[PDB]
Amino acid sequence: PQLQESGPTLVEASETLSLTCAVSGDSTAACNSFWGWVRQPPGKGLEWVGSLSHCASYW
Amino acid sequence: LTQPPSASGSPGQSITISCTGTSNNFVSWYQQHAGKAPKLVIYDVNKRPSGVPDRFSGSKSGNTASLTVSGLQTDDEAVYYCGSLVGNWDVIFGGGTKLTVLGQPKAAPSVTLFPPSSEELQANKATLVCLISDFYPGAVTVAWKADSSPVKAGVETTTPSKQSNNKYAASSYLSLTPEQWKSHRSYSCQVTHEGSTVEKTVAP
Amino acid sequence: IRSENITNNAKNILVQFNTPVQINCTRPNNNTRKSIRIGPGQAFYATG
Ligand SMILES: *[C@@H]1O[C@H](CO)[C@@H](O[C@@H]2O[C@H](CO)[C@@H](O[C@@H]3O[C@H](CO[C@H]4O[C@H](CO)[C@@H](O)[C@H](O[C@H]5O[C@H](CO)[C@@H](O)[C@H](O)[C@@H]5O)[C@@H]4O)[C@@H](O)[C@H](O[C@H]4O[C@H](CO)[C@@H](O)[C@H](O)[C@@H]4O[C@H]4O[C@H](CO)[C@@H](O)[C@H](O)[C@@H]4O[C@H]4O[C@H](CO)[C@@H](O)[C@H](O)[C@@H]4O)[C@@H]3O)[C@H](O)[C@H]2NC(C)=O)[C@H](O)[C@H]1NC(C)=O
Ligand SMILES: *[C@@H]1O[C@H](CO)[C@@H](O[C@@H]2O[C@H](CO)[C@@H](O[C@@H]3O[C@H](CO[C@H]4O[C@H](CO[C@H]5O[C@H](CO)[C@@H](O)[C@H](O)[C@@H]5O)[C@@H](O)[C@H](O[C@H]5O[C@H](CO)[C@@H](O)[C@H](O)[C@@H]5O)[C@@H]4O)[C@@H](O)[C@H](O[C@H]4O[C@H](CO)[C@@H](O)[C@H](O)[C@@H]4O[C@H]4O[C@H](CO)[C@@H](O)[C@H](O)[C@@H]4O)[C@@H]3O)[C@H](O)[C@H]2NC(C)=O)[C@H](O)[C@H]1NC(C)=O
Repeated sequence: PQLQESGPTLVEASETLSLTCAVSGDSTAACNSFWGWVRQPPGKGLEWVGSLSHCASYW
Repeated sequence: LTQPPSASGSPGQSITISCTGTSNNFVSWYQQHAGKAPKLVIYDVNKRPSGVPDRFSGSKSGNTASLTVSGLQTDDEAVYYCGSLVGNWDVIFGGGTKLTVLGQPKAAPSVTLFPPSSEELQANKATLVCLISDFYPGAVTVAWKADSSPVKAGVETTTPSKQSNNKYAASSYLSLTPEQWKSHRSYSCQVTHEGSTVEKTVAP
Repeated sequence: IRSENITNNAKNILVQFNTPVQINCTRPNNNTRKSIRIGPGQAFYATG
């Protein structure tokens, strides 16, 4: 299982930051775990961003 | 979540770092080496993951959660964060605990305070820099004062870094207006290391 | 209201509604099919 991040390392202010993760060794279809992001500002603590999953329920 | 800023120990000794604000059992701890990615060393409190030594143990008592590392070694030197689920599905992380297994010996910090220059005031800018170095452990808090009352504005402090002599060093940057610099005679810089504090003062 | 013999308690009583009643029945278990092979040619579907 390997997670490879990809996208622009340099973005201008007020613009739209876009990033894409490429998973290897596992399926995003799997309902065992959620997939999302966690960003760590330079010399600072860990902050939760968000996660989602297509594995749904009846509603 | 409240995690202690620093933690130290000798090789073979056992360290227990705490965390508070956890009302649930979803508490988990992480290990992040400097210049590397964080790794989960524990989950669901005490439970251990694959390829993780027995000496790492999670514990939670009341509203307080605790991690315990016995038999310290070089590779245990890193920043340790704790995290847990809260409410419905949101999750938060603590400030993290920095544990260092660096070599001896302990030492008091050293402060050198420099007032703004003559050329700098010409740019209509005033900046004072406190240089703190040669201290153990590698976590130190810095405070600023003007004449008497403390200064809460313009404070920029960064995480210390190890030097060639293995002693940590840090620098705090205070940026203000030249008006408040000439008005207030002396500016004090307080540096707190393991309870004891070291102060410096400069006046034009 | 319909009944074969009304005063008789041994006979069931059939009722016909005016307005339909909304009813929901769900299977709040999200399942998978094993489709195990007990051949030759036959395959049984187990509950995963
Ligand atoms: C219960 O548990 C179940 C698991 O046990 C779980 O099932 C999982 O559900 C998710 C969500 O639907 C599935 O992900 C989907 O994957 C689709 C492709 O699936 C194939 O490939 C997979 C990878 O190999 C296989 O795993 C998969 O096998 C499954 O199905 C088999 C039968 O076909 C079955 O035998 C297997 O056992 C297994 O169950 C299959 O071979 C993928 O196409 C799909 O994406 C669309 O659907 C999502 C919603 O379902 C949308 O959110 C998503 O955005 C996609 O919609 C867009 O694309 C479609 C075409 O790709 C269009 O038709 C749509 O209209 C839509 O397009 C519009 O929108 C776009 C933007 O969104 C836009 O760009 C377009 O232009 C257009 O405007 C989905 O990701 C997963 O595969 C399921 N299985 C597993 C094992 O995880 C289930 O969800 C749980 N809950 C319930 C209630 O059942
Ligand atoms: C559909 O379902 C309904 C109900 O859900 C079914 O209805 C049931 O039908 C049966 C018939 O098969 C009834 O049983 C029959 O009852 C009659 C009448 O009995 C009542 O009245 C008697 C007289 O009442 C008058 O007189 C007094 C005195 O002056 C006055 O005060 C009154 O106000 C009246 O004016 C009375 O004697 C009865 O009381 C006795 O019986 C009851 C019930 O058992 C007891 O509680 C009492 O304590 C008391 O003992 C009653 O109040 C009876 O006359 C029928 O008896 C015949 O059949 C018997 C077999 O069951 C048999 O042994 C008897 O000998 C008698 O047969 C006689 O009559 C025949 C006809 O003339 C002759 O051919 C025969 O040779 C013989 O001479 C019988 O008991 C049920 O009561 C009734 N259900 C209810 C709840 O009332 C219906 O059958 C179902 N149908 C279908 C198709 O599904």
